[PDB]
Amino acid sequence: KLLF
Amino acid sequence: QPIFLNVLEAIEPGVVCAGHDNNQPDSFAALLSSLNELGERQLVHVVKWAKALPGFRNLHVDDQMAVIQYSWMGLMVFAMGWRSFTNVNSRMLYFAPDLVFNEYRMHKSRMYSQCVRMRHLSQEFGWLQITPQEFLCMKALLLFSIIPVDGLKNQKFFDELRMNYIKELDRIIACKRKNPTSCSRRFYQLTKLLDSVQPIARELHQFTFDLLIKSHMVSVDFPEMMAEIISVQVPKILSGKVKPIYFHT
Ligand SMILES: C[C@]12CCC(=O)C[C@@H]1CC[C@@H]1[C@@H]2CC[C@]2(C)[C@@H](O)CC[C@@H]12
Ligand SMILES: O=C(O)Cc1cc(I)c(Oc2ccc(O)c(I)c2)c(I)c1
Repeated sequence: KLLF
Repeated sequence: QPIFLNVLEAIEPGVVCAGHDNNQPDSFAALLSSLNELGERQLVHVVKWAKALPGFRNLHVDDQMAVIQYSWMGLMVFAMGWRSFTNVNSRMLYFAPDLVFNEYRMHKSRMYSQCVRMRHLSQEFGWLQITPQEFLCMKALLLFSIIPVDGLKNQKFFDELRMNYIKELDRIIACKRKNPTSCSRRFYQLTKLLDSVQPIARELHQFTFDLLIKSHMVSVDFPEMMAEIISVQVPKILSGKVKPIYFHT
């Protein structure tokens, strides 16, 4: 996600 | 063959600055806002670190995101204590080069007791003479030390991945000892050292959670992700839906  | 330690030493996160303006008087709002920034920033490295760990990508995509969101606190705290030991010699808490806590800052942050526990944890690295290889393995294990009671999407592969890192830990220990008692007692110390991280992480989860709720009342700012994680994942830990996996009971 957004930061993954 | 040290293939494993090779990987751990290579993917180990470098230095991270909190962006704290050590020009501002140590107030509550300024100190915590900087730790939140540190956490947000340091969270980014944690994500890259993990995805680089042997076998981590194989875990299901959702579980990958969950284990990181549940165990980030304990990971950052464990590493922090290491930086404090190897650096400020444990007298103070080396959070980031630009944010080192002294007795005063510990009081102004409104979390003096927790800082004491962290300093103690930091001191344990000395008492036990934890070698750098032991540190790395233990830290890796921490990522796999907290999960939801219901279980992960693919618990099967998680249990096996966890089991392996543990073997690696033992492997590390039994590489200097010869005695049957020597390697055995060493394992006992570390598995305990690991368990002791949990109670500390749990106090900070509680702390940050309360801090978030009354964040506007105290003028403390939480970065995008830090706010999202503390309000969605942390609550599951505090409510008991997600629980640490302890070695001893
Ligand atoms: C994880 C961090 C930041 C990274 C680190 O070195 C350990 C330290 C432990 C205390 C945390 C902090 C991030 C921001 C938190 C969560 C504050 O809201 C209250 C407790 C703080
Ligand atoms: O033997 C060594 O030192 C190196 C080693 C380290 C690990 I952690 C390991 O575990 C898994 C498990 C599942 C998986 O998908 C992957 I990729 C790796 C194995 I197998 C070997």
